[PDB]
Amino acid sequence: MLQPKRTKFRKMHKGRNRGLAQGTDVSFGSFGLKAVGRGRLTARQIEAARRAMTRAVKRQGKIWIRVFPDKPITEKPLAVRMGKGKGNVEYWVALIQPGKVLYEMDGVPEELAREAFKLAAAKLPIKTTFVTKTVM
Amino acid sequence: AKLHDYYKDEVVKKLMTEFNYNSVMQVPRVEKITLNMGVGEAIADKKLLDNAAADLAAISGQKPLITKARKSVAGFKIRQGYPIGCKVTLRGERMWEFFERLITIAVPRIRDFRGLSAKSFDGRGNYSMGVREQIIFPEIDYDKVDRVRGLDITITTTAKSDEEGRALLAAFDFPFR
Amino acid sequence: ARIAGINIPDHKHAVIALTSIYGVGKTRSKAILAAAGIAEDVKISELSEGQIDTLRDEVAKFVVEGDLRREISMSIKRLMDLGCYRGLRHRRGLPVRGQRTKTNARTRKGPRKPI
Amino acid sequence: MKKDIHPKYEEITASCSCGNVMKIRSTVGHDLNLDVCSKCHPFFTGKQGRVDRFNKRFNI
Amino acid sequence: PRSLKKGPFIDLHLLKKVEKAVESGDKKPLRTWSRRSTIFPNMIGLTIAVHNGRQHVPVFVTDEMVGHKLGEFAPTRTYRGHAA
RNA sequence: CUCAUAAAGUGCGUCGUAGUCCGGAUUGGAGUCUGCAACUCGACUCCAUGAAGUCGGAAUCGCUAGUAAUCGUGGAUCAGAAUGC
RNA sequence: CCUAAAGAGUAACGGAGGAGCACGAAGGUUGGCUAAUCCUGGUCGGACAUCAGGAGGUUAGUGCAAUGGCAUAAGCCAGC
Ligand SMILES: [Mg+2]
Ligand SMILES: [Mg+2]
Ligand SMILES: [Mg+2]
Ligand SMILES: [Mg+2]
Ligand SMILES: [Mg+2]
Ligand SMILES: [Mg+2]
Ligand SMILES: [Mg+2]
Ligand SMILES: [Mg+2]
Ligand SMILES: [Mg+2]
Ligand SMILES: [Mg+2]
Ligand SMILES: [Mg+2]
Ligand SMILES: [Zn+2]
Repeated sequence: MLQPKRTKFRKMHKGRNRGLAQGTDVSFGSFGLKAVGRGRLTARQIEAARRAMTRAVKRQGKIWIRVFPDKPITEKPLAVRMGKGKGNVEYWVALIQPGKVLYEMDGVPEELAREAFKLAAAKLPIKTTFVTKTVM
Repeated sequence: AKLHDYYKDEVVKKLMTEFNYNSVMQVPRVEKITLNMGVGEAIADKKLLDNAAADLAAISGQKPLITKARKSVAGFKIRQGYPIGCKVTLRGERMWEFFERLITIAVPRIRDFRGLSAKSFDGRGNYSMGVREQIIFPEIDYDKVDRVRGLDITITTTAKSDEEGRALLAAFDFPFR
Repeated sequence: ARIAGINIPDHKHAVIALTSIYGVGKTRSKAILAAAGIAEDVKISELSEGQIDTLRDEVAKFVVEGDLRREISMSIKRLMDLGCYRGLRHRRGLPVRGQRTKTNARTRKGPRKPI
Repeated sequence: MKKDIHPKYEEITASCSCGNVMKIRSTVGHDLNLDVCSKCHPFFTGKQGRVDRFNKRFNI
Repeated sequence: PRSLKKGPFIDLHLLKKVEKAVESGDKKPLRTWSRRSTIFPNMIGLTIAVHNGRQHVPVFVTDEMVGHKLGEFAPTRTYRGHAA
């Protein structure tokens, strides 16, 4: 379950998720899982997907996690009236736009990488796709 | 002064010979000689700082700075600007008379003297050294001292490297080992 | 005045000053005074300078101070390096000369330390 | 050099027991008698076995 | 210590074995139980397995270290410390 | 005949209250003797070093006269090896 | 200070911090100076006290929060 070790501020505004993402290229490895839809990713979703990838591939190749949940999300506890202060921090998300290379991997045959990405995409809440490193 | 005459008369052309320079003032000089004595127990007693300052005036022939703390440090219980040391700087004929004093009196009087370390240079040609008992110095007498005390000596020169500085000091026959 | 880098007492007698010299005791001070041809009851305050120079020459025919100190240090270091039984006793900080260790041995073993 | 704060300072003769005299500008006033100078220190001049002791001890 | 006029001590068998080691080269560590004899310039740079009460601790006799005893090279009391 | 010149004492000089010309532990080097052999593990001599110790808490012991206290000497054991007897 | 949408202003039981003083010098002027941090060398001195040299270029400092400032210094020192 990913989380920043310390932050400048405990709570953060809601913000918007407009625009299209950068980091749209496979950078370190060769085979990448890239987002097509738009939404948030819980650190639990990241952890579940990473576990599915690593235990589908059975520890060959190497896995890069190109996203980090830096944004704290508050939730007001139940049976509480509106107002009286912003709610307590509950979990952390990463805002993901279309075209964000989510996961990346190397050292693995193509069909195995495609299968592992299929399990990862089944764990993800957003549209994803398979991409391949291009020399430019 | 006679050490300066020795310098200007032989040491410059000797340096010329083994280093093949282009300038008689490529031949290095001694930029300054400063004498420090850290009397950090002044926070325990400021008066022993005054006694130590008198002793350093006695060796230097010169009134010393009572230097204070640059920044407050927890471990030694000092506050910023607290007088914890004494210092003089020596230039010119005072270089030469005090260096004559050192090289012709003090280093023969070091208890269990085996020569000085040639690795005491700081990487930029400047030499430094530490004296443990100022009583090896005849500028202070035996039975009028209050506490055993030491000091440290730095000779800062215009030499560009350690081999330059050690060649200059060997020209002054400084006892390397 | 000054002998071998250390300053003897002046208000005292010659044998006591030469015992205050490290490396010289009573009989060696007898040897020094006999070689110098100086009466013992002569005091340091009334010793002349040439007499002191002869004393320096005679202890320099002898050996004192850091020479003997480093000689003892090299000896103990040699024993402890080659690791003989005396080396292991010096190594452990115990009596080296076969004294008992049931009890006593306190000067070698330091001050008493309870559990 | 200021005036009237530095310790009092004149020329002094010093004599080392090796027959040496030198000419030193200092503050103690009185002349100096010296044990050893740079002309007679053992380090400065340069004047500063088990099998052999065994053979000399128990030579056969 | 021995008298100067009585000379050093070596056992007869120890002398014999160290000499045949000398003209027949360095074999296995030289087995002995003689903790008692002293060392000479003859076994310089040689390994001797000395009895100490149960086993034969090997000691490598060198030049710098001649004159002492194999028995005091070989400790007999195994002591590791109290409360350990 | 040897062990075996007893010491404390006495006479003089020095030390002049200091961790000292007290103390003599420890440690280094150099030896002597016994004994086959002294390292584990002897005694003694010389040289060098000079530690704690400045009279000791609760408590506790010996002693009524040639006694306590102090100063030496001899013997048994034993090749050598007493502050013990 | 942010929310506050590049003039100003702009709410919430929105998100974070402070004040209810201090100083006759910590004010006026004149004159001078430049920091943090790290490395090497050096007696007690050690990771860190004082000194020398080098790198560095304000990452220091500002009587006290944060923002905006500041080398012509508004930062440091002394005279009147
Ligand atoms: Mg003695
Ligand atoms: Mg015993
Ligand atoms: Mg004491
Ligand atoms: Mg007393
Ligand atoms: Mg008795
Ligand atoms: Mg007997
Ligand atoms: Mg605005
Ligand atoms: Mg606007
Ligand atoms: Mg409005
Ligand atoms: Mg100005
Ligand atoms: Mg101002
Ligand atoms: Zn001389």
